[PDB]
Amino acid sequence: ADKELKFLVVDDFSTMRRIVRNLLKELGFNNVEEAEDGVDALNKLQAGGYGFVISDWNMPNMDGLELLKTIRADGAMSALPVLMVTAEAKKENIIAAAQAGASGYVVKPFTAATLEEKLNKIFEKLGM
Amino acid sequence: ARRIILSRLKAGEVDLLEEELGHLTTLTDVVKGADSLSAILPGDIAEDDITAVLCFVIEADQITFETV
Ligand SMILES: [Mn+2]
Repeated sequence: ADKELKFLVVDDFSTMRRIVRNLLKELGFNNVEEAEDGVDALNKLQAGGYGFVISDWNMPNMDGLELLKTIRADGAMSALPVLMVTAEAKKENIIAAAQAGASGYVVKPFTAATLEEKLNKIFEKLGM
Repeated sequence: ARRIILSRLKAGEVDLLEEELGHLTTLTDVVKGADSLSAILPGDIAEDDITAVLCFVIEADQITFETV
């Protein structure tokens, strides 16, 4: 996967947003932008040129499931890879993620090795 | 009840997929083969939902469902 691939980290808490960014840097990814919620994310995606979205589940205005759904139904970024970050491997939440078209899900707190595993499975799965 | 069968799994995938199945339902008669995993599903979860979940890891063609 191209190391200058552009990431968008979406979370309502600035600390988690920073953690994820540092983790992506530990993995050799430095082209990263942040967003505070679903709405803010859709707005930033408009700029285009994004190759990856990592998003949290719980957020005001627009949560992660809704952001994912909007991404998928958007004919111009419809195939953009999206990794859902969740605080619990909850049965009902994992199905929703799967059916909504998520590229995968990861339970926080997560490690850098876990993230790499998650990224590679998605890259591999999409021939990246 | 019904039977699920998972094939051509790589190293680690048997445990990983057993756990993944855990989060979604209660499995009985679990059989952990070297690169395969089979089990009896209670029926409380729609099969399509399962496929969608396991596909976070494997491919659909590696998943099969059948009556016991
Ligand atoms: Mn949150």
